[PDB]
Amino acid sequence: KLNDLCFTNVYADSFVIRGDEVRQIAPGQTGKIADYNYKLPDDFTGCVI
Amino acid sequence: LVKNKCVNFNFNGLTGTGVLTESNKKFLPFQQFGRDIADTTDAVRDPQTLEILDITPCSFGGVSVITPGTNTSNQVAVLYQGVNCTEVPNVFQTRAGCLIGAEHVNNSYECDIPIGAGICASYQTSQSIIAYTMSLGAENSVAYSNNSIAIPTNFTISVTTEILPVS
Amino acid sequence: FNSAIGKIQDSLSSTASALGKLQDVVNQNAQALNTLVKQLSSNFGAISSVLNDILSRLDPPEAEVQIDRLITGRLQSLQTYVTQQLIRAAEIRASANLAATKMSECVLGQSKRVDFCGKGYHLMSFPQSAPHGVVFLHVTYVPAQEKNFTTAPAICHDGKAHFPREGVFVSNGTHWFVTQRNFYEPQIITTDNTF
Amino acid sequence: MTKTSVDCTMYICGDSTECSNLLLQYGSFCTQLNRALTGIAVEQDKNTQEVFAQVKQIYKTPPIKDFGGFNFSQILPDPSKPSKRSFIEDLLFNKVTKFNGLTVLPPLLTDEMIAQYTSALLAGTITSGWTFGAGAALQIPFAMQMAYRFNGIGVTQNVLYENQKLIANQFNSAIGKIQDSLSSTASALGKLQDVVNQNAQALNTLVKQLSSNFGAISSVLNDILSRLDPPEAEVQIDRLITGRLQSLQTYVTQQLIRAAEIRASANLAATKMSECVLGQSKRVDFCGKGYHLMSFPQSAPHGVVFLHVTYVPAQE
Amino acid sequence: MTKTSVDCTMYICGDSTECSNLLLQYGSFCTQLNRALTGIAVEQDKNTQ
Amino acid sequence: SVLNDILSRLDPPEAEVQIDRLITGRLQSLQTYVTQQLIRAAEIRASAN
Amino acid sequence: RSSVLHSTQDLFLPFFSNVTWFHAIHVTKRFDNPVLPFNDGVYFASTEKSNIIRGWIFGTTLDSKTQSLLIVNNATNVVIKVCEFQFCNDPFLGVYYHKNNKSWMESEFRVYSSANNCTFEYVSQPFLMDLEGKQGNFKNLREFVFKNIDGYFKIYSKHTPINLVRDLPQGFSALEPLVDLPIGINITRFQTLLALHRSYLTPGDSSSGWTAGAAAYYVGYLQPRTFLLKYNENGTITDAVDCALDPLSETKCTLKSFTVEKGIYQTSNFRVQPTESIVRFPNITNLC
Ligand SMILES: *[C@@H]1O[C@H](CO)[C@@H](O[C@@H]2O[C@H](CO)[C@@H](O)[C@H](O)[C@H]2NC(C)=O)[C@H](O)[C@H]1NC(C)=O
Ligand SMILES: *[C@@H]1O[C@H](CO)[C@@H](O[C@@H]2O[C@H](CO)[C@@H](O)[C@H](O)[C@H]2NC(C)=O)[C@H](O)[C@H]1NC(C)=O
Ligand SMILES: *[C@@H]1O[C@H](CO)[C@@H](O)[C@H](O)[C@H]1NC(C)=O
Ligand SMILES: *[C@@H]1O[C@H](CO)[C@@H](O)[C@H](O)[C@H]1NC(C)=O
Ligand SMILES: *[C@@H]1O[C@H](CO)[C@@H](O)[C@H](O)[C@H]1NC(C)=O
Ligand SMILES: *[C@@H]1O[C@H](CO)[C@@H](O)[C@H](O)[C@H]1NC(C)=O
Ligand SMILES: *[C@@H]1O[C@H](CO)[C@@H](O)[C@H](O)[C@H]1NC(C)=O
Repeated sequence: KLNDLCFTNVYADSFVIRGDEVRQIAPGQTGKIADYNYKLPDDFTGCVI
Repeated sequence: LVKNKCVNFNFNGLTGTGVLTESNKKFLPFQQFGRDIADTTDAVRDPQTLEILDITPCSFGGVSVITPGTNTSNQVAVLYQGVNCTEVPNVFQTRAGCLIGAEHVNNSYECDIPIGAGICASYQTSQSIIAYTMSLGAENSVAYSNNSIAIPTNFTISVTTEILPVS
Repeated sequence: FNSAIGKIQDSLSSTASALGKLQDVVNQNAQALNTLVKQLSSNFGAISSVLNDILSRLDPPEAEVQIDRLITGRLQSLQTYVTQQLIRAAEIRASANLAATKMSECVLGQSKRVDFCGKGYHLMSFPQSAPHGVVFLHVTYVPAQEKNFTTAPAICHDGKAHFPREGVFVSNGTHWFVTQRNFYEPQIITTDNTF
Repeated sequence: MTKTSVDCTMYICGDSTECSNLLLQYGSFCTQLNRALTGIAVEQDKNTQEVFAQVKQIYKTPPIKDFGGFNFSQILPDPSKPSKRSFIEDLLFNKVTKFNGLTVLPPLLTDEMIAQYTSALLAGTITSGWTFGAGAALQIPFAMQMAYRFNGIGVTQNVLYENQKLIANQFNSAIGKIQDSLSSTASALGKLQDVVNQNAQALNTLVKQLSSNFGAISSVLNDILSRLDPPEAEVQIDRLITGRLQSLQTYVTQQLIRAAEIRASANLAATKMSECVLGQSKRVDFCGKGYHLMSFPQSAPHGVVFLHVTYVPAQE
Repeated sequence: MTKTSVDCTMYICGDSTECSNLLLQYGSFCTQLNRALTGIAVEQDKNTQ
Repeated sequence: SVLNDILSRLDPPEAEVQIDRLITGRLQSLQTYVTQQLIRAAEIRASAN
Repeated sequence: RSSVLHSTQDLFLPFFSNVTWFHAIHVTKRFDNPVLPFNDGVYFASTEKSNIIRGWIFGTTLDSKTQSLLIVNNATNVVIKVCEFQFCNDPFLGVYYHKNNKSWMESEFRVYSSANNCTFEYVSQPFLMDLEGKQGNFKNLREFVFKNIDGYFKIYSKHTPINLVRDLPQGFSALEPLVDLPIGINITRFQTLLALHRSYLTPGDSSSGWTAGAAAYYVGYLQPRTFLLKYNENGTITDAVDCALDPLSETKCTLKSFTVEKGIYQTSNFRVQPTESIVRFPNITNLC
């Protein structure tokens, strides 16, 4: 439904990490990277690729 | 853009359903939307059009079916609370609502079935449901004079029944 | 009176309108109770309504979440029945309380209040039991036929006004008499009649 | 109180079909709330009939209008003015002052019609005394009726006829003051106004509930439907639906409780109409203050205003 | 009867700030309850009078 | 059953699921009490009158 | 249920629905039994006197590649076959009047080529057939309803004794279900078989030798509706009242009673539905 819906304040973020690290970049998670480098909001509403 | 016809409209990711009509309110250049007292969307500005249009929901209200009685007849008349009678798909327009299936008459009788707003419909005899303004009772004026008095010359004892549920 | 009683007996058998109020109470209670039983069948947010079916069909960790919805919904349904019932009880209590006043005011003694008991002046009332209700037969007196009569507030016989005592003056024209308001009887004016 | 109707389905699930199917699982909840309001709607119409329609026939006042020095022109209907309402009635009306699936059904009895019932009872009382409540109205001259009413309260007839000029002036004067008093402040019509405000606030509160999230992603139902997956909607919509039913349930429950108070008030009104407007009530303080000679009923928006004539002893 | 007023905030969410924010999401339920109760409390004074 | 205890023991992403249930339950208790009081108040009012 | 009224929402024939008559009677050179699209639940009513009508064929495309169902009627037993059958354009059932023995035997049972595999096979309860070619009005009326839901196939039927008029009768009788099938397969179209009444007068070939006689059948679709059903003491369904056939019908459904007392009732609240959909977006053509 992304094509149909419309939005404001679009933000694009790119970073590269190991596959073990893939799990960490998600809402409400605890990881070394996630809790010390980059942490997504609890109410975050965006796709993670 | 379609105006004054009910339509499904998606304006800048906002979805609702109502007749769209041009509105006089002065949107200060800065504001895109609009809202009412109860915080419901009332007006929007088309991005391309850049005009302000009022939004109101198309119709509402239950349809009430008036029946004389199954034993008496198999035909009924329907009253719609909301319809102005141009909106709905023998039509009589009343304050209570839009009524179909009944031919109203000037003469007034007691209200057998109440359609609301002072109009009542009852079966009459060849046979069709009729809606009319109710008359409360026969209008009779008692004579009043400085020297006139009325005293009963006979009396009748009558028994009347009152029913109440105690428990 | 004897004839009047016959009509009421005849009237009750012919139509249910007289006993409509009592009938309404029973239907509502029956309907409210019936709805509550019907609610058990509805599943608010679960695979199935039957608790046993849910238990066999799904796992113990998972089952708790599902059962909670059924419990929550049923509990709300029960609460609605109870809340609705109390309000209905209130209507009956007020109605029930009125019957007690009527019984005391009308059956036990004559009541001066107009329309508390029946229509017109109320001589007496009788109480008859009904299923979940009390039915009152009210005997009331209503004047039927009246004749217009010329009247004067007071009679000045010897330069001193005479006012009717417990009566209202009426006259054919030829002669003047004093009579009670509710029924018409003519009595020649006397010292006893007016002061 | 003004009839209020809420289609349960429209408010709770909205226009969208998905909201309806989810609501269907709940079963009787949607219907009972809709049904409960209808009972209150019908009951409100019933109250007016009981309070106002206590007369089989509509009486009319005599053209000559000789009432032994009592000026009832203000209470009685004026032909020139629209809606056949008395000056006192007009003042009262002036003082007092579908959005989203909520529809207000019009009353069965119109304002003009109610004004007529009140006029009829009032017309009957002046011409026929208390006799009209019991059976067909029998005309008695007002002075005689007044004299007879005095007898009920224990004052002899001679007092009324001898003091008729004085008694009449006080009655005319008394009527002037009530009219003057009503125009000056809204305090007199406070009880009627309170009913309208309480109902209005409940309705308004209900509308505000729709905005509340109730733990959903977003308040608007369409937004959730538009921006979420079909499987994803089982969870988000459900919180919204549960909350909305509770809001509806609270409103319906509150309305019934409010309705009962009004129902109780209507019953009191019926007794007052029966006991005071027709007949004289010996009960102390039921009608007015002091010994109660008579009562007149004037229609008000969603209410009955009673003018009571009472006898109070001035000097000792 | 004894007039009782209950603060919806104090009884439900409690002292905790987090409970206050979650309560706010529900709406005017906390407020509506207060209105009903005071009115009952106000009514009790009128009755004695 | 204690807000202080749940708040200390659990972190905000997952605290809210537990805190929500308590809030919902307590709200129900309040409404029942408030509804009960009104019915009781109505009975008292009739008695008062 | 006994002596109670139940409202059930499931696929049903809408009362007074459009009925499409299909004719295979020669009366001249008239013979038709072409393919018909099948929606959710397709109602079939057959009126047959000489049992010319005998079979139903259901399939997605009848390609012998997607599973299809064939019901063939035999005097000994109703035959239900599930199989990837390869049907010809023009299938039928053949019967001949032999002079040496007065009986009606099958002439060419080449309805299908073969069966690659069979998901399911079945034989219906035993019953018997008249097998008479004599001309006449349809002495009996037979109705079957076919619907497929949740991976099951359901057939409900009843038999009407009074021939009466050629068209379906006004009187209303409920129908019990003969069978249900475990086999679950998709279905997009259907077809009905005929008995060719081949005789000595006919040319004597498969393309031109045939004189069938009278046949008649009507096919009607089913849509979801709310139906109020009245159940008598014994438990058969004596009469049914439709929820949305007219204003009066809706009132009965709401009060759950056949007879509605004089008064005003409210049902089926109406909200106007939007004629067209409009999407308005910004004129920007930039690709982000
Ligand atoms: C008072 O009313 C009663 C009741 O209507 C009258 O009694 C009837 O009189 C007629 C004519 O004489 C009789 O045929 C009936 O049998 C009587 N009974 C009834 C019930 O009608 C009575 O005549 C009236 N007038 C009086 C007493 O003056
Ligand atoms: C319920 O069904 C039975 C049949 O199963 C009905 O009973 C019949 O009563 C009459 C009495 O003479 C006779 O026909 C038989 O004793 C019974 N039936 C038959 C078919 O012979 C009974 O009346 C039914 N109840 C209804 C229709 O309400
Ligand atoms: C609705 O009825 C009113 C009657 O006063 C009329 O003025 C109005 O034009 C009608 N609405 C339409 C045609 O949309
Ligand atoms: C009553 O009417 C008559 C009409 O002739 C009049 O003379 C008399 O003054 C009136 N009575 C009053 C005002 O008391
Ligand atoms: C009584 O009053 C008026 C005259 O004042 C007259 O029209 C009517 O016919 C009279 N009725 C009776 C029953 O005497
Ligand atoms: C008035 O009453 C007396 C009663 O004795 C009667 O003689 C007279 O005829 C009556 N007057 C009439 C009918 O005018
Ligand atoms: C009665 O009141 C009206 C309105 O104030 C006035 O016109 C009239 O003169 C008053 N008095 C009399 C005796 O008519």
